[PDB]
Amino acid sequence: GIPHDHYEPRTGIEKWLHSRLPIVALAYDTIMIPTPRNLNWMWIWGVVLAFCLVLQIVTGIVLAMHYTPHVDLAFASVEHIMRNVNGGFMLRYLHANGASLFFIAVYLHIFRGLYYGSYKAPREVTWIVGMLIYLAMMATAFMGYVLPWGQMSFWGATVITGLFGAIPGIGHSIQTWLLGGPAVDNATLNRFFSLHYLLPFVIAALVAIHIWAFHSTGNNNPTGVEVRRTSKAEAQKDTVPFWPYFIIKDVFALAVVLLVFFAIVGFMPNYLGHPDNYIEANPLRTPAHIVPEWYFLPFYAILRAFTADVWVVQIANFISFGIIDAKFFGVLAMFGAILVMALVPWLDTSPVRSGRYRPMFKIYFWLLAADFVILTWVGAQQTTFPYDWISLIASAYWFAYFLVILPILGAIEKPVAPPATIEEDFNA
Amino acid sequence: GIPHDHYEPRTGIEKWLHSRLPIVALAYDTIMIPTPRNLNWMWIWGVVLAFCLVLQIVTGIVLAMHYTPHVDLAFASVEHIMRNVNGGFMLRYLHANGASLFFIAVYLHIFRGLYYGSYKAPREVTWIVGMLIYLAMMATAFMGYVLPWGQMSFWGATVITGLFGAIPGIGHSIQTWLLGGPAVDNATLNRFFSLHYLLPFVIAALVAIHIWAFHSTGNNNPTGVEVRRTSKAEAQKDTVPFWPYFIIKDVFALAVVLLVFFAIVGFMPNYLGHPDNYIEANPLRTPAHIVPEWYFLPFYAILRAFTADVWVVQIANFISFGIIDAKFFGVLAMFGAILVMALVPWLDTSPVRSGRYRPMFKIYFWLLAADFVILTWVGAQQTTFPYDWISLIASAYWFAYFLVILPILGAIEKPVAPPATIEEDFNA
Amino acid sequence: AGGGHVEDVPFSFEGPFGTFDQHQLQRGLQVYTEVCAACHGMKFVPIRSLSEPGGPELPEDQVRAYATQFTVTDEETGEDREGKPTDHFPHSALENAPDLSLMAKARAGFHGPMGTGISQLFNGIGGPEYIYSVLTGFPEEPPKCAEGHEPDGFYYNRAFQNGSVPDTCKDANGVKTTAGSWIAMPPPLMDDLVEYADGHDASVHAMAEDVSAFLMWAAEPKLMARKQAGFTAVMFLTVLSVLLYLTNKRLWAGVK
Amino acid sequence: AGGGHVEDVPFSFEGPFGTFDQHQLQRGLQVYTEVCAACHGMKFVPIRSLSEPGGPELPEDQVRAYATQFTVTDEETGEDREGKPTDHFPHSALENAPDLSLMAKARAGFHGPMGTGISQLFNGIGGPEYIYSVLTGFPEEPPKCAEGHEPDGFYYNRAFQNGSVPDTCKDANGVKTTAGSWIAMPPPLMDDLVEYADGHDASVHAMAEDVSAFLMWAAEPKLMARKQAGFTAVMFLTVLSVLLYLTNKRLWAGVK
Amino acid sequence: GTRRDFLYYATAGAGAVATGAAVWPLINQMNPSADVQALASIFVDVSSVEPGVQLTVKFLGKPIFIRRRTEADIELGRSVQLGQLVDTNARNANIDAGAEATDQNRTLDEAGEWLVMWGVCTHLGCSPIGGVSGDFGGWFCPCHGSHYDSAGRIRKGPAPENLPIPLAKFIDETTIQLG
Amino acid sequence: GTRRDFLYYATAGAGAVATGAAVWPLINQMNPSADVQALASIFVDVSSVEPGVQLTVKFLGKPIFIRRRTEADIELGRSVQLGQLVDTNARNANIDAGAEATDQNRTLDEAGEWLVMWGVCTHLGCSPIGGVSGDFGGWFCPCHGSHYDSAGRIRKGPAPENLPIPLAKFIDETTIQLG
Ligand code: HEM
Ligand code: HEM
Ligand code: HEM
Ligand code: HEM
Ligand code: HEM
Ligand SMILES: C/C=C(C)/C=C/C=C/[C@H](OC)[C@@H](C)[C@@H](OC)[C@@H](C)CCc1oc2c(O)c(OC)cc(OC)c2c(=O)c1C
Ligand SMILES: C/C=C(C)/C=C/C=C/[C@H](OC)[C@@H](C)[C@@H](OC)[C@@H](C)CCc1oc2c(O)c(OC)cc(OC)c2c(=O)c1C
Ligand code: FES
Ligand code: FES
Repeated sequence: GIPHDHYEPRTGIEKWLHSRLPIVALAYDTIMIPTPRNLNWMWIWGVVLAFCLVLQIVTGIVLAMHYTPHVDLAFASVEHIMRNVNGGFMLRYLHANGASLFFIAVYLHIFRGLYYGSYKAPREVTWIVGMLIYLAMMATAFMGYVLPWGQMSFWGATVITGLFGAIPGIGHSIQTWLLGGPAVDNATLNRFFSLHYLLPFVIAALVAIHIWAFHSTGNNNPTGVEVRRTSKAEAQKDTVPFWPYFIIKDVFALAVVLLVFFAIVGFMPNYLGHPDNYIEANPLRTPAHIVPEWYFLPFYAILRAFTADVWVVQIANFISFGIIDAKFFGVLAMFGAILVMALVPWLDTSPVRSGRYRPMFKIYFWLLAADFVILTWVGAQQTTFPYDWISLIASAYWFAYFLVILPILGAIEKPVAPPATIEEDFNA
Repeated sequence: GIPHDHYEPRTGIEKWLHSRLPIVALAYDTIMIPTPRNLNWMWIWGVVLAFCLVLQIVTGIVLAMHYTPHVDLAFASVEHIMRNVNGGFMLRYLHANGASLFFIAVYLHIFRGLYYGSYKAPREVTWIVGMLIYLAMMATAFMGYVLPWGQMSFWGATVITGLFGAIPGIGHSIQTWLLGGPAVDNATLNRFFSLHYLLPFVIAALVAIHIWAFHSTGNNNPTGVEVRRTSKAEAQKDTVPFWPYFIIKDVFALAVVLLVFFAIVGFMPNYLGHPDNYIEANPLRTPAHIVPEWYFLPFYAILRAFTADVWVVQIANFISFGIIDAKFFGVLAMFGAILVMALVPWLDTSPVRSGRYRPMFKIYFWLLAADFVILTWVGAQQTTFPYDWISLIASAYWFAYFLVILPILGAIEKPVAPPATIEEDFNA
Repeated sequence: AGGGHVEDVPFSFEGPFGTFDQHQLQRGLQVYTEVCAACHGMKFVPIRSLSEPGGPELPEDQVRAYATQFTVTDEETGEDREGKPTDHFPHSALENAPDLSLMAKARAGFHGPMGTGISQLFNGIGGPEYIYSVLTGFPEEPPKCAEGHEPDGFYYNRAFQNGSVPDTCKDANGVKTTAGSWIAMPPPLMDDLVEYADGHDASVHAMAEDVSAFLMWAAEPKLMARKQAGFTAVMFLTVLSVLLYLTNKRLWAGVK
Repeated sequence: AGGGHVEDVPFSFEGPFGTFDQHQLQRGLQVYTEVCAACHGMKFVPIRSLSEPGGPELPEDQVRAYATQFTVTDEETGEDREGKPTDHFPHSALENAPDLSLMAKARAGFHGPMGTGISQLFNGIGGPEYIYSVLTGFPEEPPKCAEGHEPDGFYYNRAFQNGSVPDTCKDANGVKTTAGSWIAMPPPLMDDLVEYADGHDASVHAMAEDVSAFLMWAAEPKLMARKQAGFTAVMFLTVLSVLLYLTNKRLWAGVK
Repeated sequence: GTRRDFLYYATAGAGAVATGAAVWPLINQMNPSADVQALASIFVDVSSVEPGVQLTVKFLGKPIFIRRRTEADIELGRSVQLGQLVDTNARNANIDAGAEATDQNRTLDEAGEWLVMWGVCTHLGCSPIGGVSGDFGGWFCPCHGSHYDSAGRIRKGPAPENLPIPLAKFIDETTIQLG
Repeated sequence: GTRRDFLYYATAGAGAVATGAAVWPLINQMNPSADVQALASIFVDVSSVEPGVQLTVKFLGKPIFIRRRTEADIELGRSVQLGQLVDTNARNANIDAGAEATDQNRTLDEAGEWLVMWGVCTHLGCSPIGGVSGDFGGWFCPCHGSHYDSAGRIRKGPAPENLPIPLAKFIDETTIQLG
């Protein structure tokens, strides 16, 4: 709701088109929105995500044109895309590492948010919509990985549909329905194909609303101070038009990212993946080294920290008359690790937006960051000591941070002096 | 641009949501747009189309969950969806006749437009966007039909990709590329599956803009007279809020349509289709009675009217130094029959909107209508006499109507007296 | 091109309230097994559907027994074995014999009048009725026309339309003069070639009528399901329409 | 578990400017044909790729000749025949012998240090290097531990990690004490089991190093194509970046 | 009041009934196909099964373990006090549903040599690694660390129950018939 | 002017170059893959081909007709003046490319007994009906009404050329080798 200037038909083609359908008008107001003059490199992840969503979708349609979703041809079909299809070998790898870049981006994007209070009002809707997008991304990323029909594909398909078996009561039903049968088989692979295709368009739709939401709220800056909304004059003091000032900055950043991304796809396309998925799916053997996709590791760590013999698991199992046992607890612990993050707008009680001015917060935040990296690292080790412990403390600190620490800092912590205007911070 | 009042946050949840993201606001201004009080049953086809697009898309995703796009399993896969999948037999038939209803609707929708000057400024954009939607619909409807991989599927696939072979020079390339090989084979079926999926989302996107366009132009009525835009008072005299006045009228209509539609799907699901597609695709035999899908017949008639021995074809072949021969002429004739209709906003020179007040126009119009029905009827007969003649005169009258008749009526014909207000007409 | 005559049989399933005759299907299944099966296959029909409701509805033990006659090649082992009811009837034994799985659906017996398809709208696509005719359409004597000019290995059929016809039976323009044409399928039926348990007549008329109802079901197993689905949809909508109507009428009442 | 030792071999293709050695591959192909092929198939590798550029690059006439040495079963006929080069190397002959098609990619030889995957980032996955070691990893004598307690039918391997180990070689907790374990693959090579045309040495060291470079290519045929693609993308983007940078710098210049 | 307020309900009501009748089949289509549901039973040949060997077989798309146990294997199975087990139920479909997880109660025979069970970890589904591996001389599920003992009983990890025993029975001296 | 107006072009330019490099492979992936392009040739056995019979064989995914013509069939072929045919080229890959549509020029033998052509209608692709049908005692394409004569020459309809003859040749007394 910032003060700028609106569309002015120039040519004839523009006056003609405008009195009928103002597509040009709206696209203008969108590309000219005034945004804070100060915005560090941490604001480029929104674009890298957009590009990824587009990259994934086109390379996807293309790959769907050669892939066959059927247990007997599925794996073969992808090896064909690799050896025969013109440039398939490079399109396949782009789609695969595209998922990886997609997540590295969404995490960097997310943490950027946790730190600058981008989830704090009025941006509470941007956050929830973004949170839905995140959920969809994983659901998608999962089904995709099932398609090649390799060892990881098959068992991850077995384990992830298993999480719904954990739900008390209905659980066995929800699972049989997802599988279309008594086990992960063709019926599953086939429906997963149809959904892997469909979900990205749903994400795209949300990204529209995600954008719409932060566009009708104005962007946030590293200051937490909003843009002065009282005059086109002082508003222009705090801002700069999105185009071309930030599109060039963003596109420029997007080029450096892609530079590295292609370096990976060209030289080490198989670094970020699991060698066991080049082994055809085997329903009678589970690879000894089965490990999730790196972008799933942290939530995987959290799920297997909670075993039968964890004190708190034990208590819950007790007071739940058995219903909440170890299995279902890890399921709830994992999904909860995400649900807890979706509620940050209502747990962080400090009224100071940017955490650049919250000296106490800064510390628990970087611990959270280190925790996520540690959590990820642990998901890849065995369940033996001391990993079982490390995993436990880590999971612990996660909920600690959202459920206890943030609510408390809100009342304790003595905030620092935030610039009175974006203007005064930029000039600095 | 019709004078009206707006949405305002009543509850708290509404005031909260509104200051962040006005989804409720916009949805209100959309559902409350004032629309002409007079609007006969010919205005319900816009809804029946929306419903079809949704029906097709959901029954589609569902069907995609069981269908395998691969020459060796494709046909079998659909017979499985028929005999095994829970209710598949009824979902398959719904998707299939869904295509029919989808077209019967778009034609009724289209002719409604031709008659009331709904294409005449300012609605010129609504028309073109709708025209693109029409092109996409066929492209889609075609690829879909290829998927069961029956006799019609295989050969229609052969013939339609053939039309691109007709393009002079590049044509052989455009075709090899579409086929992914030297003949309609698996590589084709596979890419067609991926596109059949993708296109509907593109149509959906256009329907958004199609709607946006006629929403920001106001609807048209059987009068051609616009709604008085000078006072909320007299505007309300010509209008009535869309909701609930027309949503109930539209939903009511939609119920009667669906009543009949289900009657068909339940009792005569195979009436509108070709028995030869229950025959597996045979690359070495072309069924003797190969006929296109009814909704394609008219444009098919037009293409085969023009044979080697038609006077213009020769005149044409001559002046064009051989380049434009009989084959490529029929191609140009068919695509041109559609392109000609896309240009109606610039060929109908009469400034009178509704053809209800153009006594001379009313006659050539109903001939056009009868011609389309005749054209359709002919596509289904053999090429022997007198069909070759009927098809010729018919194709002729089609271009006659858009290229000559409409431009001339614009200058000749003496219009009638159109009501001065929608109000005066409604009250009547 | 083509387009001929087909005997309009009054099948039990023809009609919106039509339903298969559990016994016909049963008899038909016997004819298909004892006569047709010899050359034709039904590769899209899972034997276990014989048990499924809305059709022959034989008890599993029988169906299981039946499936035993077939010699299937197990996909995992590669070696042959008895047929389980989870197996599909075999492919056509006789290489040029078409599969009968979808025949009653892959054939039209009623071709619209002026080429307007209004004859099909009121009589159905007549696939079973066409298969019926092709069976009961093998006359003992070719038409005097083709006397001596009978392609060898073929038989005249009064209903078949896509066969070859002797030069001597084509008129001035090439059009054949014979009601039917020459098929490669030697007339398979002949009175009482099959003995139904309950004695029900095995006249080539009845047998052919039965294998048809069976072949209809083999192609459209969910015929009854579809029709029940039909009714339901129509009631829901006949009601929802009447109500939506009143809601409409008693709403515009406050304007016009 | 399964995180053992693998011999770092300096392959010609490891590296961003790496490239296959047209002759290695050729030799390798001979080893695979004269030794490995006996038990292991390559079902995902079309014989005609032998002709394709960026690989062994044999001329069609040879490739066509080679493919002759296989007894394929034609999909249309069903009967056996000569092998066309449009055919895929057959399946593994020995039922428990894994397919080698993707094998150079389905194994890691360099497992990160602290489990941080930093060893793999600098040495690659090490799949060829691992296959190399598994071949040059059959020692003449079992570890003193296994003396007499050796599973009959398996052979100790200094690099293989997922094999069974005698009870006598596990320590206090179950962990195995031997560097490797027991494979079901009797050591394949033995000096000069293959005689390369040009006389190039057939030391089990070389042979194993070659079949590896070949097996690497069998799995990653578009390796060179991919790398050239890499470069190009990097130049396009190193430039586009530098330019986009200046355009940025020389634009904000009119603000800050 | 009015009977008009009734109509606007009898309507919206009949509407919601249709919408449901629509949504149901769109959901139900995902349930098992008439052919997946037609799967029955199978017969396994245990001629070659030497003691100390595990036979893995596919049944209903999930793996089924058939181990002919050693004396060592049966020793430990029988030496565990029921109350030291994490799951007390036999999870055996052949015996009563309330049986106890006593090795003696988890085998097909009386000699307790023939252990027949679903090689489907009860945590999330993997097929646990056999070969007398894990911390209890049984099976180890590599997915999340569940250990099972020589009788297939859960003894440590997320897995909540013991590997189930499917309807099985020897129908002659060398053949078991699962399902 | 400025060298800044140059940069904003050297940039937008390098940009458009990348976008293109991107778009190309996305289009090129649809062209024939390395597996399709590997198709070569085939050999056909004409032992049983009686005169008056047509053999339909698949080759390169399209059908290939092999008719052993009757005398009647060869009579009519030879009785038409090149200037009476719509297409004048023989469309025969065996003889010169400028050959003329004379029955003798379209058969493989000199007897005119062996007619070997692509059963691919030149209009849009269908496989025209055989066994002397049509209005010229040849083939009739049911798709759009093209008639071909006993030599496979287009004589009526949208079809613009004669059915092509593919590289073919008898490699012995009973076997032709297409391609
Ligand atoms: C939300 C964006 C998407 C993500 C994150 C994603 C992710 C993935 C992943 C992780 C895989 C498995 C990697 C592998 O091949 O080993 C995959 C496979 C696949 N995806 Fe996607 N995908 C996305 C969108 C799409 C779309 C829109 C389509 C359909 C148009 C698609 C079609 C495919 C196909 C056909 C495969 C199987 C072939 C392959 O292995 O690459 N993807 N995708
Ligand atoms: C489809 C993946 C996504 C795309 C393409 C996307 C795109 C964007 C873009 C372009 C922006 C504005 C530029 C910026 O400030 O970075 C943005 C802002 C934001 N996004 Fe995302 N996003 C995605 C996922 C997410 C996720 C998973 C969350 C976390 C739930 C999220 C939360 C936010 C927040 C809080 C903002 C700040 C908005 C503001 O400054 O007012 N987004 N996103
Ligand atoms: C996806 C199928 C389509 C959908 C969903 C759609 C939907 C609609 C709707 C909802 C309306 C308003 C209600 C009505 O007048 O019936 C409308 C109006 C209209 N449609 Fe379409 N339409 C479709 C296709 C087309 C096509 C194929 C054309 C012509 C090529 C077309 C031309 C028009 C025109 C000219 C109007 C009148 C707009 C005005 O009064 O300003 N539409 N359409
Ligand atoms: C633009 C709306 C759509 C139209 C007009 C359309 C039309 C068709 C047609 C005519 C067929 C052949 C049906 C038959 O006679 O058997 C078909 C088949 C099919 N369609 Fe669609 N379709 C639409 C949307 C979709 C969508 C969104 C999907 C999801 C990918 C889809 C998936 C399928 C599948 C899998 C088949 C093959 C199996 C079968 O239905 O017989 N369609 N479609
Ligand atoms: C009463 C059992 C039988 C039934 C219901 C039956 C039905 C049919 C039908 C409907 C056709 C195809 C007609 C068409 O194309 O429109 C046909 C064709 C054929 N049948 Fe049968 N048939 C039966 C028994 C047999 C037997 C016993 C043989 C083998 C001796 C046989 C051999 C063939 C052959 C070779 C054809 C192909 C004929 C042609 O298209 O020229 N049929 N049959
Ligand atoms: C139609 C069915 C649908 C849509 C199902 C959707 C489920 C959606 C969830 O996302 C919303 C889910 C993917 C998300 O849970 C939050 C992931 C972090 C799950 C984490 C995950 O991954 C694994 C994995 O990848 C594996 O590979 C080999 C193996 C695994 O065990 C050995 C796991 C695993 O144990 C877990 C917990
Ligand atoms: C990758 C995308 C692709 C390949 C898109 C292709 C889109 C093509 C066109 O949409 C623009 C096309 C559907 C539309 O032309 C306007 C139709 C009127 C074409 C009409 C059509 O149908 C036939 C058909 O259905 C057949 O089957 C039994 C057989 C046919 O021969 C007898 C025809 C035929 O002769 C024609 C002209
Ligand atoms: S599925 Fe076995 S430990 Fe998790
Ligand atoms: S393709 Fe043969 S007549 Fe048109």
